[PDB]
Amino acid sequence: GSSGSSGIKKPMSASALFVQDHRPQFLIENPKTSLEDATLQIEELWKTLSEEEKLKYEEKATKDLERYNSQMKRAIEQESQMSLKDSGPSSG
Repeated sequence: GSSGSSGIKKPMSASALFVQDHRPQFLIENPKTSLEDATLQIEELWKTLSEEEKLKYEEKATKDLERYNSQMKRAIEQESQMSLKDSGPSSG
């Protein structure tokens, strides 16, 4: 949801796909371009995109979100998420 924790491997977001989708394509055609350089450019190229353009991919991430939602049912307990709770005073 808002943020997970170590363990449950979170799914790839549309932000990653778009990259991994042009990551290799950028190399094959442009090998001289170093691994990073190739991405560094693909990243800034995704931030300049429009809303709709992104939506098209945003659906590719949500449609697969059904996975993370399943890895939560079990993580609903103190198995993946941890918190601290104090104990108040007592009474008569």
